[PDB]
Amino acid sequence: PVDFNGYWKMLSNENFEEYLRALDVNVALRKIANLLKPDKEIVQDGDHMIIRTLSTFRNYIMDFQVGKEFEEDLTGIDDRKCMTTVSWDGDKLQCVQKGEKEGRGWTQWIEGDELHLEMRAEGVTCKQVFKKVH
Repeated sequence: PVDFNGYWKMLSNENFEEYLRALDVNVALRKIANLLKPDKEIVQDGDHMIIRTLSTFRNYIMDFQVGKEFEEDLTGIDDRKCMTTVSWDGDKLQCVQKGEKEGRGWTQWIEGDELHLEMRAEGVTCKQVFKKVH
């Protein structure tokens, strides 16, 4: 298999400031948030997946369940609740952030050694290419 379990370093980061502006978060958040770049790390035992991100600035840790509906509560980032479903179309991953907005949701996929993810929010598609450093 492809076993998502990996170490993904951040190479790029596009339209990330407008993405925070689009989600209407605070100015102090965007001041600190830009100069930073979090290193992602994926862990998956089987039908349980834990998405670990490690920054000394507010740990962004998420847990998930594949094929089973997910719910989420945020109080530090654009404090919204959405209904999210993580599934496997084929050999990729997708998430439908079912809530407000016209364009909410992320798209995942693997291009061998690099991720080609896309993140939208109110119509602003930002992208972040990572480099699997396994």
